[PDB]
Amino acid sequence: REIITLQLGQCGNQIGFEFWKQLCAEHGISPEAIVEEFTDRKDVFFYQYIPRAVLLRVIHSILNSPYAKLYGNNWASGFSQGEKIHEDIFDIIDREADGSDSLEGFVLCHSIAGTGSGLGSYLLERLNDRYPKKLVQTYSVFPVQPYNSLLTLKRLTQNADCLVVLDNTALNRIATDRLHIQSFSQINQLVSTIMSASTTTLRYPGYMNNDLIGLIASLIPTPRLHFLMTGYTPLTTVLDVMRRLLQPKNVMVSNHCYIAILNIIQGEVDPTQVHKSLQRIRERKLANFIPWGPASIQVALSRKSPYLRVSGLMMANHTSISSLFERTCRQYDKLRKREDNFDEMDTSREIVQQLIDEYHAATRPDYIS
Amino acid sequence: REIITLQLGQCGNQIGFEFWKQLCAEHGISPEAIVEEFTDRKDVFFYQYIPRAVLLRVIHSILNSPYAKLYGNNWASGFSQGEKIHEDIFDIIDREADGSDSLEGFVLCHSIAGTGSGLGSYLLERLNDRYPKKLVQTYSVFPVQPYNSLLTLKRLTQNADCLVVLDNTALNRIATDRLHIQSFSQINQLVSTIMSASTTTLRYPGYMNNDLIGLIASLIPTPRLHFLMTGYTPLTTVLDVMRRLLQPKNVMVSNHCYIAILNIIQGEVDPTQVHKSLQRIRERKLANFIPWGPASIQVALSRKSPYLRVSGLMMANHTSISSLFERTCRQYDKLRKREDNFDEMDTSREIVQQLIDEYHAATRPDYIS
Amino acid sequence: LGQGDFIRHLMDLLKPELVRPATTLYQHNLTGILETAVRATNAQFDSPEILRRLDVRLLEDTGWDVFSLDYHVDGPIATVFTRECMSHYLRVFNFLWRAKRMEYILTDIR
Amino acid sequence: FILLKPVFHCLNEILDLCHSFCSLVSQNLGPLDERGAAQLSILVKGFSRQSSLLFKILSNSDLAQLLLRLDYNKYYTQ
Ligand SMILES: Nc1nc2c(ncn2[C@@H]2O[C@H](COP(=O)(O)OP(=O)(O)O)[C@@H](O)[C@H]2O)c(=O)[nH]1
Ligand SMILES: Nc1nc2c(ncn2[C@@H]2O[C@H](COP(=O)(O)OP(=O)(O)O)[C@@H](O)[C@H]2O)c(=O)[nH]1
Repeated sequence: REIITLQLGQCGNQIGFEFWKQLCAEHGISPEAIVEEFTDRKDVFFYQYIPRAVLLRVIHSILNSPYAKLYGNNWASGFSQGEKIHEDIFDIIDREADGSDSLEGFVLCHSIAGTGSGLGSYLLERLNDRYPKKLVQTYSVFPVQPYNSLLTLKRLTQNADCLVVLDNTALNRIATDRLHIQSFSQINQLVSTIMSASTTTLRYPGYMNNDLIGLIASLIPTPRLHFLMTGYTPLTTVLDVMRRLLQPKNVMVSNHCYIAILNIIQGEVDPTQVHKSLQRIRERKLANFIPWGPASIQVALSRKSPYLRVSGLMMANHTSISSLFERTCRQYDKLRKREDNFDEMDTSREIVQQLIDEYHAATRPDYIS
Repeated sequence: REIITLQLGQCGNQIGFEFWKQLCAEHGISPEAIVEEFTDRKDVFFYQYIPRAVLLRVIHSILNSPYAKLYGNNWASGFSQGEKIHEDIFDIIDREADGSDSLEGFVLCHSIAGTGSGLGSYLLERLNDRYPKKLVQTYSVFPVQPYNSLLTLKRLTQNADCLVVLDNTALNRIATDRLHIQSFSQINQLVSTIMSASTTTLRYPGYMNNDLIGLIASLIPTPRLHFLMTGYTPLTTVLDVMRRLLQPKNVMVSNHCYIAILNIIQGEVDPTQVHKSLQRIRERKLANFIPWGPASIQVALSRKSPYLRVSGLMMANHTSISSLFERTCRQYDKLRKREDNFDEMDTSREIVQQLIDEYHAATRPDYIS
Repeated sequence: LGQGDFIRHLMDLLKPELVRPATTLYQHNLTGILETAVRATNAQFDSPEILRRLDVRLLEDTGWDVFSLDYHVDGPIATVFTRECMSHYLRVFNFLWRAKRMEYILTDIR
Repeated sequence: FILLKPVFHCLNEILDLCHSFCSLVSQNLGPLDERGAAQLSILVKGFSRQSSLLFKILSNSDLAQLLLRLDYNKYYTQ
């Protein structure tokens, strides 16, 4: 079961190229797309080696890199051009589909800010139209700017069966604190570490979590609550890790409670004490949870690349993410009173408001019904 | 449980700095706040090591000290300036309180004789506003001085949950007797020994007295009579220590009867003969007790710091402490007939009159009602 | 109860639980609190072997009538305790548990 | 728990139980109307019964297991 990636816009193409850089270096694959001599199941992201990428000015910079052998601004301006060359790009997807044994999903890497915003909106609809049987995960990035962001939500709220959030304002704050940058090429480095660690259990053969469905299906309880947030501690027992994850200073976000938590451990820690940390952590009652649905905290081990010490990443589905949406909607309402039908924005305005209520209703003892 | 200490004015900083030096040397803590190699529960007063101090010219001489790595004159002038920086200093306390596991109390070291005394009276009231369930013990030190002394007394009688009196006139006489000094840095040596000895049963855990309320709940009979005095035997059997503390030529205070007594024996004494001595001391009737309710004498052992012999500490509640307020009271009236409303002085003068009236009536067979 | 520092924290954590009747009490829940209590006090700096035997038992009302520690001992050391010292310590531990909650009640009122 | 007969003879019922449910959702594409709902409420009366039945069994080694299921005290409300 192979998963192909899709990169749009400036942000998407820049981080995806670096996402591969971290990925190819994680394995023994030289920049010229060949294995170096110097276990790791590489079927999901590579074909026989060649990566299953579909990329869409900046391509010159990539073609000038040593990796030459590895292969408008309004939402209306982006959506218009995408319809025109619809059949052009869908040839690439089709030829890559049947060339794959059993296609499983469609990772999408783009920023909601400009061509990637509209083109991604066009893609997600058309992707669901032709393919109804394929998971669609997206690595969307958050920041006339508000209008582009709200339109993408309307598509992301019903099309993408999964999602992750990465906000620059919170990411940039981590830069001045622990990296002292004041640069995109620097803040993107964390994204690569975030992205690569996000899919560690897929490439290394393990007992479970051998498919994208094996990961996300635990978090999303209902197709309306399909948003996640991330956490990464190493910037050394398991208890040391889980404590440092849940601190609000480490998460990448700018009453409220969790829905489900996933823990990715990429170290060589002794696995006898892991069930002990949960005991002490549960007693500390350090994190709150929903009272309606039975769920728990997920923890999964891995192994670091020997060709490259304990790390740790956490996947979170927190109802506090509804706060971020409000800011976009709050700003837009200010714009609607500040300046061919202008109704598509109005319908989206409605559907995004529904999601805010669904999260707010989810923290109730009686969210169901 | 933890206890946050505050240091106000020139006196609070000095006796607090000497309290921490003695408390660091009593433990295995280098001046660089690093543990040396070289059982003693030190989580209450030290944070993982960092002292839980909130210091408020003298700060510079502290920062030029080898312990830098360890972190007008009116009452109205001292009260107002605290109001203008109300929000400022609490942010330091609010983060230290919530950063603390489970807060218990607030130790205050200050001299009531004048910016520090005024600031203290302000902070003592606000702590009652925000935190209702936290004890506030004050290691006040007695000496326009009559004015400032009685004003802070108006707050110390209804805000501070406990109070330990230390008057300079009794300490200076001790320095001009066994110390033979004829300086501030000299008498503070004795103040540091009493303060360090006061919280001895908190740092070395025993079968009893593992919390600050455990020491106070026995002595203070009613919330009004919350004043205590101290006694240092040295400036050996346990029967000698007790008979060397009950003496009036060892108390740090310049009919009447005792309400409750607590004895701290810090030596390596034989703990089997401690119950014998309390059997004999009762027979000689060395102390006269209250007639209305039952009262007794309390002896508690501990262990001296090995990294640094028998010593003693007696915390008593004697109604003869009413005389000290009388001196300040009488001194106030003489200045009131000699020279926007001057009504606060009237209320303070009145409320301390009720406290004195409680003491003189606390020694009668009908203190009930 | 010769530790004092550890039993203090242990009486603050069992307060929300033991107030309920015994029927809703199950042993599998209290152990978690017991493990955390050792870490939260000075009892963490201790021999790991003796900490392996210290557990809870449920006597067979209210949660303050069926809780007690056991410290089971088997092997060669069991020839010094002989099932009678363990039937005497528990006979003592009740009197030291009651005289300990009757005090933390009276320091709460105060 | 392969040797422990009671738990191994109770969870086993949970095993083949999902086969029935998963088939029920896959054997059609419409709402559960043609006696599917009539078949749906059959298992929940047994499953939820089998659910809390297991709960009494665990109340030596189960401590590592029951802790995970009880992280939110949901079965405590059962
Ligand atoms: N964090 C991050 N964001 C980026 C980077 N490059 C672009 N972006 C985002 O992308 C948005 C601009 O995209 P744009 O250049 O207009 O895309 P284009 O119209 O397709 O060329 C900005 O809001 C940025 O926040 C990057 O390297 N890092
Ligand atoms: N016991 C004691 N009292 C002190 C010490 N230093 C100063 N004091 C008292 O503090 C008072 C002077 O306060 P001052 O420092 O002028 O107040 P500030 O100028 O507002 O900080 C005097 O009346 C002293 O009794 C000390 O080392 N020990």
